[PDB]
Parts: sequence; structure tokens; C-alpha cells
Amino acid sequence: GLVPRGSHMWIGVISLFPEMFKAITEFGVTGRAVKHNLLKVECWNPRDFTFDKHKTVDDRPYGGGPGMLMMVQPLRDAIHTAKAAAGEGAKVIYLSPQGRKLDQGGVTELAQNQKLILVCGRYEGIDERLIQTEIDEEWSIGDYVLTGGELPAMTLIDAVARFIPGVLGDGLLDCPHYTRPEVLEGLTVPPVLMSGHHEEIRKWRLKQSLQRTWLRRPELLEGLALTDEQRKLLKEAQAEHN
Amino acid sequence: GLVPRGSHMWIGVISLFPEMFKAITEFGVTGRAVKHNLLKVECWNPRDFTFDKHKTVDDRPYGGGPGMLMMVQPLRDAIHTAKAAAGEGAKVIYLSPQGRKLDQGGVTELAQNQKLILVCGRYEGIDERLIQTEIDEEWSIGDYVLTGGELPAMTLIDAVARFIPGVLGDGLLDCPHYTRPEVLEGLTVPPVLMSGHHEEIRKWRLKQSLQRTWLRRPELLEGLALTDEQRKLLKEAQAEHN
Ligand SMILES: Cc1cccc(C(=O)NCC2(NC(=O)c3cccc4nocc34)CCCC2)c1
Ligand SMILES: Cc1cccc(C(=O)NCC2(NC(=O)c3cccc4nocc34)CCCC2)c1
Repeated sequence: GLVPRGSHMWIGVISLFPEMFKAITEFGVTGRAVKHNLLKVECWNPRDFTFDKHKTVDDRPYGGGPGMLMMVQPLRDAIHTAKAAAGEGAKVIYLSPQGRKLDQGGVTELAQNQKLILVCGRYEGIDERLIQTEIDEEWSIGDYVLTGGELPAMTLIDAVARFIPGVLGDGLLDCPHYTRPEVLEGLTVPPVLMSGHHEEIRKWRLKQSLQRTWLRRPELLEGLALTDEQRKLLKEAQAEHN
Repeated sequence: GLVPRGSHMWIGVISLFPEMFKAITEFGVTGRAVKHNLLKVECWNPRDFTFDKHKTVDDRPYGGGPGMLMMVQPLRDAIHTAKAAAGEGAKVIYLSPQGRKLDQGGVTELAQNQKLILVCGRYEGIDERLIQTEIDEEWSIGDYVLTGGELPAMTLIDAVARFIPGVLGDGLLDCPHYTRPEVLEGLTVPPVLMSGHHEEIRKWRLKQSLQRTWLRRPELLEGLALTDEQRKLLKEAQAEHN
């Protein structure tokens, strides 16, 4: 083993649909991280924490209306069981539309936790008091309406898994990518990429990355003090663009 | 049948990992939309469009480096097959970090398409010229780094599926939710929700929704001309908060 013990990442998941998480535990990079014991994902289903005959996991809101909520007791007890399995040091995160917006900076923070517990909401969500009593942080992957927190949870897992030691193995938008063939339906590859001049290629790729970031996500540049070369190349691209 | 024919939604998916999409075709609302033939998700794997013995689906970039790309030919041919199955009127979308930021307004646009083709990238992504020749629009679910476009694609599907006629059955942040019990670890439900005065409950919920939106996602209010009642309640919440 090249990777030290205690650097593996453990992620507890609370969800009404545990089998959804096969999408990340059995495929791609995260699937290989699980297979090589670098990442462990353990799911608990609130349905297993009910006591009525029909395993009711939703409840009606105080004040009335069609907006169903997750039943507090089965959800709370699932979280407590996850906390027990995790031991001390587990951060409990609720995937939530009203959470702090997830960005790469936020991902970097969350990835510093060896133990995470992710709570996935269904219906209209969870009781507000559970957030105060059980939840440490709320996070959102975007401003749009979904039907569950499972997909955002898997997104979070996918993003933090890249930080696990032993996996593979800088946040700015990528330069345009080119692979075979040399001419695709009449469209040619930029000659510099065919040139074999790797110092020229390096400068070109960096410049194209800065320009594209500037044009499509200028906000990403607002939290960075760019290097002298990057500032020089960006200024060139800005002048050439206009 | 209560739902008219031709209102069902068809979504073609291009992905190296088709089985991941069981997460949305077999569970929750989207799973029920598929089971009731309101939503159809059809996947094509670029691996089935290779011709070498080992079904190679990645390629090396012009200019060198460790950044692998999707091989153009198998990906392109999968897209063409999806286009053929869809017929005319299918919009091809590439799930991309450099795409237009997905929000609920953007979701509403995409949901106006009866036919969608979603292209999921792996590795460092796809050839730039394929975007020009095959892709209609690029979309991003957020500014953070992932390992694949499948999860964003499933997020998009989940969000647009809510617009399908026959499914269930306003974008602002929700008011705090409360369900049983009345007192949770000492924390009580706001008395108005217990009161049975539904006109008071209506005003309270609306006010709490506006205040929370104002405090956590003030940008969501910037594209709306609020109603007289909403402006009145928001002004009250703002004054009370400060
Ligand atoms: C803008 C807005 C306002 C009001 C409701 C909703 C909404 O989508 N409510 C539905 C639920 N949404 C999410 O969990 C959810 C959704 C989106 C991104 C996310 N990132 O993490 C969890 C996320 C709430 C619990 C069950 C599903 C969205
Ligand atoms: C900010 C930034 C800069 C540079 C690279 C990346 C990055 O994550 N590159 C890796 C890939 N990311 C996505 O596809 C992807 C990622 C995130 C949201 C998305 N919404 O749709 C598709 C999405 C590109 C193709 C294969 C995976 C991200």
C-alpha cells in the first residue's frame, strides 16, 4: 500500500432511495475509489426506522396544504444511527435549496472532512427544527427546482472524491480541446497544437483558458491574484477580442 | 387517458455509463413518470460505436499531456444515431462546465422541448469542433469540478420532468417547514401554524418565504416584479429583521 491508513474517506448517506447511489459506487472514478477502498459510502433508509405497518416516511405540515414533508422520527433516527456508525468528527450536511451555494472553494472545504453524513430530502423537505438539532451545514448545488436531494448528494460526493489521496492517482475554465482527426468536417486543429512546439502550446492553452474564463465565467477570476504570465496573456486576449 | 398524446417527453442520452441512469428511471417522481409512459429515457453508449477490438472510447489531445479526451468517432456516431431515433425537432445539449448556468428560468426554457438529446462528457471532455458541428446548447449545473456529465444530466432531467403534463399530477425559497411533533427537543412550532387561522397562515408563509429569499438568495428577487402583498410583507420582514 502506497496510501497511508486513515486517509480514506467515509461518507454516510441518509436517503429514502439508497439504490440510487449505485450510480456513483459502481461506475467511473468514484466506482474505482470504492472498489479500491479509498472511498466508503454507507446508506441508511428512513423506511427502516419506522414502526407502523406501512412504513410511513412522510407527514403533513402544521398549517395544512398539499406540501408533504419527511416524517421527523424515521429521518431523525436514521441520522442518529449514522452518527453512531461514524463516531466523533462527522459533519452532518443537509442537501438543501436554501443552503450555501456549492462552488469549488466550498468543495475544497468539505473535502477536508474524513467523515461526512449527507441527508437527502424528499417531498417539500424536512422539519426546520431538525436543521437546528441535527444539521451542521446546508449546501446547494444550484438555483433550480428538483424532486430530491439524492442527485445533489451524489454530485457533492463526486466532487469531493477527487480530493481523496490515492485517487488520480485549477478550477478555471478549460481551454478548447482538440483530438483526432486533424480535420473534422472541414474544421482544422489550431496549427500550434500540431506544431510540436510545447512551450508555444503551453502559452496558448493558458491564454485560451483565461480568455474563456473571462468571457463565460468572469466571476471565477474575482477571487484570484493571477500570476504575471497569466495577467500578461489575459491582457493580450482581451485586446485581441475587442 | 386524461393526458393528450404527443405531450410525453422523450430524452435521448449519450453516455459511457448508461446504467447510471437507472437512478432516475427507476426511483421517485421520474421513475413513476417513466413507468406511466409520461417520460421516456433512451441511452446510447459510445462503446457500442467503436470498431477496434478493445472498444477504445478515449483519445489523446493534440499538443500532448495527461488530459485524455473522448474519442470523436464513437461519440459522434452515437449522437447521429440518437438524432435519427429522435427525428426532427430534437435539441442537442452538451452538459458542460463552460455552458450557460442552469437556473429555473433556464429549466423552463429546456422543458419546452418535447425532444432532448443529452451528451455526457467523461475525462477532460469532448473535441471543440464537435460542439460546433453537433451541439446546439451548452449547459452547466454549477461552478465546481466533476468527473462526468451524467450526474448533471440526471439533474437536468429531474428538473424538466416536473414540467411534463401528467406529472404531479414558484422558484422562491420555501418558508420554514414544520410537522409533528408540536415540541421537538424543546423547540416549538410557531403558534400561527397551530392556530387554524388559515388566512393568517397564508400571510405568514408568504412573508417567511420572501424574507428567507431576501436573506439567502437576494438575486432571485432581482428578476421579479413582486405583487403588492408581497412587497408589503417583504418590507415588514426587512424592517423587523433590522
Ligand atoms: C430553488 C428552490 C426553491 C424552493 C424549492 C426548491 C426545491 O427544489 N425543493 C425540492 C427539494 N430540492 C432539493 O433538495 C434541491 C433542489 C435544488 C438544488 C439542491 N441542492 O441540494 C438539494 C437541492 C427540497 C427537498 C426535497 C427536494 C428549489
Ligand atoms: C469549473 C470547471 C473547470 C474546468 C473543468 C471542470 C470539470 O469539472 N471538468 C470535468 C467534466 N465536468 C463536467 O462535465 C461538469 C462539471 C461541473 C458541472 C457540470 N454541469 O454539466 C457538466 C458539468 C468535463 C467533461 C467531463 C467531466 C470544471
